[PDB]
Amino acid sequence: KLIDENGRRIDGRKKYELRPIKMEVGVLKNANGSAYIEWGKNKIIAAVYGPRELHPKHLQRPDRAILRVRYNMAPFSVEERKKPGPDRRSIEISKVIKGALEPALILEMFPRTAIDVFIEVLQADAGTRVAGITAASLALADAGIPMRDLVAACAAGKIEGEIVLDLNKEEDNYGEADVPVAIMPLKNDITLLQMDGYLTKDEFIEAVKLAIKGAKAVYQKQREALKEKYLKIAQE
Amino acid sequence: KLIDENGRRIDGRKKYELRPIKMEVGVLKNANGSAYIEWGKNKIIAAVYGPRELHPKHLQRPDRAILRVRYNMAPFSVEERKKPGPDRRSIEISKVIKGALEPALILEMFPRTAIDVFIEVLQADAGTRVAGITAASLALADAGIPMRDLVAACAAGKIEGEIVLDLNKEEDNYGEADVPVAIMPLKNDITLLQMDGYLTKDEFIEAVKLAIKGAKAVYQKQREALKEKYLKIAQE
Amino acid sequence: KLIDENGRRIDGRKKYELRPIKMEVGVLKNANGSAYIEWGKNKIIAAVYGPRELHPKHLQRPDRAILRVRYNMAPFSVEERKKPGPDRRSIEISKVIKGALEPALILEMFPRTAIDVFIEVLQADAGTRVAGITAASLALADAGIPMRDLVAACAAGKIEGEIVLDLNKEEDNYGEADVPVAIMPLKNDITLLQMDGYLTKDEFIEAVKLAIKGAKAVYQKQREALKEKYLKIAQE
Amino acid sequence: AGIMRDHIINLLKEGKRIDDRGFEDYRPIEIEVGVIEKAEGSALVKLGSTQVLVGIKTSLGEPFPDTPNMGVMTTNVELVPLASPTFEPGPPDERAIELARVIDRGIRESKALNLEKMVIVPGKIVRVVFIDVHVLDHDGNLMDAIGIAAIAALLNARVPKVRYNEETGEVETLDETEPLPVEKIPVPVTFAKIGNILVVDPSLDEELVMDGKITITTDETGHISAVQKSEGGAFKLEEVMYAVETAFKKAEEIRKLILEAVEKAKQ
Amino acid sequence: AGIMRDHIINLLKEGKRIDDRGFEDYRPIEIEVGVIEKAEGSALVKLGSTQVLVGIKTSLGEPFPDTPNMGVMTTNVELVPLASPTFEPGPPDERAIELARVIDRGIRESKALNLEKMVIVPGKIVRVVFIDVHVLDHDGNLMDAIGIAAIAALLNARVPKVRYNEETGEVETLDETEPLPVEKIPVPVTFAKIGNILVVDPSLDEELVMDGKITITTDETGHISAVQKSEGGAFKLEEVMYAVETAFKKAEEIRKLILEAVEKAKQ
Amino acid sequence: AGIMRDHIINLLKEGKRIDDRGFEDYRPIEIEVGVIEKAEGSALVKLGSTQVLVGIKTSLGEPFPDTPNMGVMTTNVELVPLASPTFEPGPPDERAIELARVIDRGIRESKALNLEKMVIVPGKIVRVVFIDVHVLDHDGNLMDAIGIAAIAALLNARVPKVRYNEETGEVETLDETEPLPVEKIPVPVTFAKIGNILVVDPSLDEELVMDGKITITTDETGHISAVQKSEGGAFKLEEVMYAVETAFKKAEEIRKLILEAVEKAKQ
Ligand SMILES: Nc1ncnc2c1ncn2[C@@H]1O[C@H](COP(=O)(O)OP(=O)(O)O)[C@@H](O)[C@H]1O
Ligand SMILES: Nc1ncnc2c1ncn2[C@@H]1O[C@H](COP(=O)(O)OP(=O)(O)O)[C@@H](O)[C@H]1O
Ligand SMILES: Nc1ncnc2c1ncn2[C@@H]1O[C@H](COP(=O)(O)OP(=O)(O)O)[C@@H](O)[C@H]1O
Repeated sequence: KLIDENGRRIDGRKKYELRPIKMEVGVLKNANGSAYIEWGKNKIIAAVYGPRELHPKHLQRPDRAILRVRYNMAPFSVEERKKPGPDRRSIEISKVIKGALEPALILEMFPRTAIDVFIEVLQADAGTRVAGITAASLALADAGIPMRDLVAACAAGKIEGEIVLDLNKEEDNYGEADVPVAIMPLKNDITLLQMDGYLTKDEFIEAVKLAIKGAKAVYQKQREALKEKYLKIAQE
Repeated sequence: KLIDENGRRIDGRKKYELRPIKMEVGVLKNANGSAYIEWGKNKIIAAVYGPRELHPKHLQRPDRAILRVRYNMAPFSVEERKKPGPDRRSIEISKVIKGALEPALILEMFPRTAIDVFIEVLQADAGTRVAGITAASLALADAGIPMRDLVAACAAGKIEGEIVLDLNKEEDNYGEADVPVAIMPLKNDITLLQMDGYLTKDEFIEAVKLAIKGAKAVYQKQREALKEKYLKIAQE
Repeated sequence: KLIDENGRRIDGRKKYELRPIKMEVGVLKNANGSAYIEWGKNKIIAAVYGPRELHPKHLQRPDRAILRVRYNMAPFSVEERKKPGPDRRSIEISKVIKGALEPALILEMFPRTAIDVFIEVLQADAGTRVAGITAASLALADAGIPMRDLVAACAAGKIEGEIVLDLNKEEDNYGEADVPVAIMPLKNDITLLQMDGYLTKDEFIEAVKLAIKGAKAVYQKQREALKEKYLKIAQE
Repeated sequence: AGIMRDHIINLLKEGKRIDDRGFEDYRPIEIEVGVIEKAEGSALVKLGSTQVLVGIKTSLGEPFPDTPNMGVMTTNVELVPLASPTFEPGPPDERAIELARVIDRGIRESKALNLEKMVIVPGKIVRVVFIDVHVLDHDGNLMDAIGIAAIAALLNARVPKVRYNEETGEVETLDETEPLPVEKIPVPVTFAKIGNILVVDPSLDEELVMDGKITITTDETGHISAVQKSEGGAFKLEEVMYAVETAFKKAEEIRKLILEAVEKAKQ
Repeated sequence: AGIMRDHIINLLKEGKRIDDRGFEDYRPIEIEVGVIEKAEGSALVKLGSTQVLVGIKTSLGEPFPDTPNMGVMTTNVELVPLASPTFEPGPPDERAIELARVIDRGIRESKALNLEKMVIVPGKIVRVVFIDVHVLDHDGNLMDAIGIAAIAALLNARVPKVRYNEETGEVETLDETEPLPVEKIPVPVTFAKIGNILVVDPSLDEELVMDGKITITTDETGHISAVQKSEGGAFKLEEVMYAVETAFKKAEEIRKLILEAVEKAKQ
Repeated sequence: AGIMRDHIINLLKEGKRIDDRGFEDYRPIEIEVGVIEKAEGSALVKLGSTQVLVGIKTSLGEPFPDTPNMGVMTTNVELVPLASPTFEPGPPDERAIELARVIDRGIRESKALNLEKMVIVPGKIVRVVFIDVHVLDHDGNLMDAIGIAAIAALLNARVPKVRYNEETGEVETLDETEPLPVEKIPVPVTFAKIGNILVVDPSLDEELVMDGKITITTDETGHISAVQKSEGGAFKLEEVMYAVETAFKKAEEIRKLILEAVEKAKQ
């Protein structure tokens, strides 16, 4: 029943420590952009298409591109096999990911078009929606899409009384609150904010603040993964 | 096992008496027309849209509006909760309601368009398809749609040998026949006629006739509900 | 446990004998073409439409007709009632039937159009996909569709060690291999080839060869059924 | 083809139909039962060029909670894309649903299939009857053709004798067959109203111009077990009176053919 | 109607809204509980012209494997085509899903419906609560209207007393009713951010021009049991701080109305 | 891109392919097993830029009525929209179905996964194997890549030891793992026929111009456990003869890589 062993966590982490995070851009031949993220035990691909032809004109918007996001978990990604197909959870995360990425995109630049983002969770462990939003910005940046900023994302929570950074499965399952946040760092604009659980106002707010610090950390890995991309075309 | 207590009914009604009926027009901001009906324990809303843009041209008719009806029961409308979603019953009632309302509408007046009728049963008690058709005409009349007449509807049945007017749940469940009728009163044109059960020819025909009398009664409440509507815009 | 009774089969047939086969063309008023096939206990109708209007332009091909095949089994066609609706099996057979008929069709002749083939299995007994492909060519020929050849089809198998012609239900169920083949006979072009089971190379190849002989036999019945068609309009 | 309403309407005015039938004539009827050997029951029915195949399949199962006293009957209509260009691949549309529901109702409500005589063990093991309608060619009047094929196929049905063993608690399915408890022969008779004339057994061409359609399903005891006005249009009471009367008479002419076809198949 | 962003935006700049509300005012609220007698619980809620009906229906069933200790709660939102031209026939879209999920979560996570006090026999027989949301008219702020109607309808609910008989092993459902174990009253308070101003309870017209929307669900004990930023746009931390604070205050004003409507219905 | 049939066809005529492969060469192969730790088994397979991930997940369940003797094996292919612009959101299309079915069949029909050695209690408790194929990038020859990843992932699988306790009647799931009874390594070898030439392992670009495609799945004992000609086009008997022969030889070269990758992962 023990999540802080005095005052470290089950995996050895401190209250405000991140799980190891590795991200890579341009991992798929076919997508216009891609990123792969390993964030703790999470393994997620993001694919982007295009701006591409939207069908039909009914779905077409006259002055702008529409953003379509589909978040999905492979059946083998979870401890107990998931039948494939969206469920209510996935539908909701898709929506909120959409909402997290939209403000970052200059949609009026590709009118009558769709930009499709696919987030595939190959292994899940908590924080998939934030790891997904983090890799989905790199993938949009990978597809050469103009963006006001990257969208960086990270979750905080409350476990055994304490506000902590970046829950794993166990802490999320058994904790008291999970607060995912997504931001466009440069201007401190929160593009995702959810709270699941039970918090006082001052606990909610410390969590929002804590997750914003971890999102800013994740933001430096996004830039670094993008810097890595232009060190690879600078050959030669 | 007793439906006529000598020779009154379970709820105190006589063989040819109506359950209390209250109808009101223009109850929704968004619909082009609406009506609410409380008919015994039935509580039903009808919404109409528009004549509106039909999508796509494939579905478009060149010389006329199409009528689309969807009858649906809220999960909480029935004694045992109904999973939401059309079922075979609802599909069929939708069709027959469509057929009940179509002859009353001058569709050739709005070509290439759809008129959408939604019948939502919030509480059911028997007679929902007839209470639905009754409120769906008021709602069409509410939306300013030109009509050759209103469509008034009422059911008769046979319980414990006897032809009776306007079954409740119990009499329908346990009776011998349920005969819904819908008519355009002014010219005596039957636009809905179904019989479920087991009747002689002369019992079928008395039932049809009886339901036509109750439909004519309901027709006077429809006119009255419409008269009430123009007493409300005549302010001022 | 006995499928060759020394060395005849359960139904009295020899290793390379066909079940009785009767085929007839032009059995439906509405289809552009039809054929009915009784092949052992199999009873199958094939219907063709048209070349007809493909909807929408999205689905339209610019230089050619598309072929759409739907293979389906009536619920009463199988020993244990089948819920209606495609299943994975039917989806796959549809695809492979499509692939069996496509090479025979001169699609570039009716551009922007669909040719719809419906194969309905009214009684199944093994060999439905081959009996279906056999009747689906007659039906295409019936609809006046230009074709490089008919597509004739037949299955071979291995039961109790032996390569045999045209399995029934029992031999398929309990045999070792089922090898359906479809060909355009005149030029010996294999348009369907599947193997389900476990065979050596030399057993696979004898089966392919054996089924090609039975497909050539079936081809002579197809021509005969077509010859029968023009003896019927030559009145007068 | 709006050219064709005018033609059909004017022909009616002169007392004629397009194929020279009277207003009360059916097109030629072909009933054949026993056609799907693997089914428990079956019937192929042709109303003119309209063709429908019904299969009866039975199994044993649980009754419904509320009726532990009764066997199970379930009716499904497949409007196969092959039958018509108006039929599409996918789940029943409302046409398939309404035909299924009306045909079931005429049977169920007449107790033509006596569900009480289908119990093996009350509350636990009952016979489950699948009436599976396969429409092969739509050329008008599916309602009648369907109801004809279905009752013809129930009467054709031979289901395995089942035994409840008392010492063992188990249910033995014997090789010996028996008929289903079919105690009535309800037959739908359908009219198209085109203008002010009602015409029995409309063809496709008449359905394309009719105002509306009314089906009256009657049995041999002179009762009605389903009425369904369908499509648009309106009827007069007396047109309803007329249709009820005419239906009983057409139903007896049809019932007789149902019966011959049933017997011709036990030879 | 892109004419209307400009109008609404400029009005905001001058401190006004289109219907003359303050930035923190709700439109007139109508709560009425007990309206679907056949339901176990119900509430009709009007936020201005936004109308939503919730029904509570209960039955007894198996708990989930992992929680044999707990009763079952399940929330479904129907965005009926009648409510809006933007609502379509078919399975929940993501709007219906996200509203359902957020309203459930605020209730569940506050334990407003105490699922532990809904067990009949641990691991086997629990009460199953259906919260069935029926949106009748969409004129803005479904999130609040839904959450209001739902908690109002839980508090309205009277479910039959159930008895587990120990001698018989059986579960007796008595005619006597009792309330559900409703121990908190979470209320969603939703803001539209339009430009740089946040406005409570947006109408349809404000939702059509807002950048984004944030919902904070609070209970009477001063805790938050759900936050949901929805749609596009971005918020500043302090706008989040502001919204949390304002939500608690609007939640108490609303909770009070929820309570009156609950009591007015036991008279 | 109809420009590209001509190019590919003319290159073939000169004995060449677009990426300089022989007609019998595979693109570079990358097999890596054990990649989804939470799965019981997994394999990532790259045929050139074609990438597919298979997960093995196992649970215990009921066998099928007819086979109480046998464990359960079930194969699903997800053609994820991310893999290709030709892949769409929704239920398997026929491409996903046919790939799933062919890969299952080669395994099942070779008894590569021995289902008889997966029984815990005959008729009641068997192991249920989910082979879940996730296509990550479609650049040609999904059939082979899928079959490779799937068998590689079965061989990688370690499932928990299960014990049937006889005194207790219960089934204990132990922490100790064991391999699945994988007794063969069937590998699909797929050819594209483009004109009159067959080419192994077609890329996307070759699939866009091929006439037709034939897959031959063989195991290490020199048997064939599935053949599937797919798409359109026609083959000559001798092209079939050729493909069968060449498949066994490519299958052994591939089986060897499957085996190294399997062993490299137990270090
Ligand atoms: N359908 C499922 N089956 C099993 N485990 C799941 C399922 N859905 C989610 N989980 C586990 O719970 C974790 C946390 O869930 P949640 O907060 O809902 O999403 P997120 O991954 O964004 O935190 C997921 O990463 C996953 O490990
Ligand atoms: N799915 C259902 N669950 C519970 N009760 C139902 C259901 N459908 C219908 N009923 C009850 O039976 C009544 C009468 O049914 P019916 O004759 O089929 O329709 P109508 O309401 O037109 O009479 C309905 O009003 C309703 O009270
Ligand atoms: N869903 C099913 N239910 C019962 N029997 C079936 C089913 N599908 C197929 N069968 C039987 O197995 C036979 C052989 O199957 P198969 O080889 O898969 O197709 P084909 O009919 O082409 O040989 C079928 O003709 C049929 O008799």
